[PDB]
Amino acid sequence: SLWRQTPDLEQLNASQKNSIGDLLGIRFEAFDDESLTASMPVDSRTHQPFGLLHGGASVVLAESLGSMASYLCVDTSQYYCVGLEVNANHLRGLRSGRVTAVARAIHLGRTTHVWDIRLSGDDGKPSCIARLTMAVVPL
Amino acid sequence: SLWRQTPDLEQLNASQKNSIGDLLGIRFEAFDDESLTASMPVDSRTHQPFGLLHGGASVVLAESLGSMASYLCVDTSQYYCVGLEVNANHLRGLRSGRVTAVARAIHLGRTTHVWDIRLSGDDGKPSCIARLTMAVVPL
Amino acid sequence: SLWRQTPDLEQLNASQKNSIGDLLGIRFEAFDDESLTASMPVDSRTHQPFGLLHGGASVVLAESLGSMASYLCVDTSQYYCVGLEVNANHLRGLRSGRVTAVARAIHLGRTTHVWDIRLSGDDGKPSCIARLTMAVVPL
Amino acid sequence: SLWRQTPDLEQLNASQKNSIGDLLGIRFEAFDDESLTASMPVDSRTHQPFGLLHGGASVVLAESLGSMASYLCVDTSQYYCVGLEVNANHLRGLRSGRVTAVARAIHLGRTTHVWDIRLSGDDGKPSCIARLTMAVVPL
Repeated sequence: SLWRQTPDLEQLNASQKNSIGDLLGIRFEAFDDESLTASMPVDSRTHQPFGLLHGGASVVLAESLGSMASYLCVDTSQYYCVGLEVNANHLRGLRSGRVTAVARAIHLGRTTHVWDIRLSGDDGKPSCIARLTMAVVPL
Repeated sequence: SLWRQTPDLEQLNASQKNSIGDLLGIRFEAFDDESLTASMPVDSRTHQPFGLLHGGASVVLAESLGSMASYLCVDTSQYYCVGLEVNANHLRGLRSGRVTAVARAIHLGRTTHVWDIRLSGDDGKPSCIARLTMAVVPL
Repeated sequence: SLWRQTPDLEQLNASQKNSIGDLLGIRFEAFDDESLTASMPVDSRTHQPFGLLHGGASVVLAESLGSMASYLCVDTSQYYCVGLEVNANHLRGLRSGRVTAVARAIHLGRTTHVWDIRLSGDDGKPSCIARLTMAVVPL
Repeated sequence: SLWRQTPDLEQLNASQKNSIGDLLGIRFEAFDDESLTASMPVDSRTHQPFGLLHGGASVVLAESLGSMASYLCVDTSQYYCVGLEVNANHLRGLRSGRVTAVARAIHLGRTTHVWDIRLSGDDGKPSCIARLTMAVVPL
């Protein structure tokens, strides 16, 4: 419904080769008509120095997810999307397991996209909430 | 002036072992009475899938830098600091070289710290601006 | 369910006397177990100079609504709540009618609250999305 | 220097007639080659119900100031500017006197502008910091 390109999880994951998403173990997990989901491990790759998930790593996940979502929503033969503004509240710390982000659209305009991204640890309790504004730019 | 613990760059860099900062090559570079500076490479470790610096990686740098700055400003025998809210505008893309962040204090309160963090590529032009709110929490 | 103090719309409205909410015609309209709703006129009181709803006025509505929601959730004999951080995306312009905001909780912690606030004009299309962080402060 | 149209404080003030800025007593006060300054009373017009400056009112001031700054920087025969994203940290409460905002440019791009807006009460201590993203839109 939301998507122009039907998401293919294998393809999404493969596109990350040689980029931070691959390095951090970000995995696109699921999608439906209204959302796209990706997860990331909470370990030494994503920890800050006191053994908690680094808040910036949560934002890497959010922006990876939202950027990919935007990519799937535009005519890629005429446009590309880059992040313009991002913000996040850090709600709960995580030490282990994985953190899962779900992206939903707030607004898909001609020049900007705004995504609502909700993160939670394996216990299912909200860990982070982010909002991401993407600029839509002519090729 | 700002600092409680005088920053020692060697020590800052070493504290990152086995955390994302180490993995991404974040390097604490300089400090003075009013600021703390760190840089990060722009390469396959920090790229998004189209060869640009991932916006989330800019935020990892900003939050690494600001969190460390907060750590240096509190009585660590009674308090620790965790990120509470972060936001950033993405101003210009970067493809190579390093991105350098400079953190300056907006407000150091008893329960929150607010940091102004300015990022730029090797050409010196502003690439990202972030603001980070840290919560100050009793041990 | 969310609430400690059961919302009473008359008191909420009456409490705005001699404050900006009264000046701008903010009206608390509705509530349920999970949300609180207020609306505001789009007119000369809330316009910017070009005849569109001022983006700051959208934020006054959001912050009025979320701050009141926080007040209804804390023990007011021991605590009061103040805005700590606010952010908003301006999605669509509005010229007339009313703008309606709905607040839902993202997280009610011991020291901070985070509210999701969605605004729309009379056509029902999203016009602004805000996120508000409140500090919970001992009297 | 920053400016395309040279700021004229009388016109800026006069232009607010029949809009929220006039209602709240926003006064454009000063400018130089790099900044624009406006102030606002802290009184019943701008209070929240507990007698503190409403955090949204701080944002009205910031967005009025930054939007006017954008208008003075674009070619107004081809473009107009609207708020796209705004965020603020509320640093200190204010009860009386005036709050003064100073706007400085972070980035004036072709399609977006980013403004740094610093607010303080009459004691000169930082009371709020805002960042505003404006969209540049063809007429």
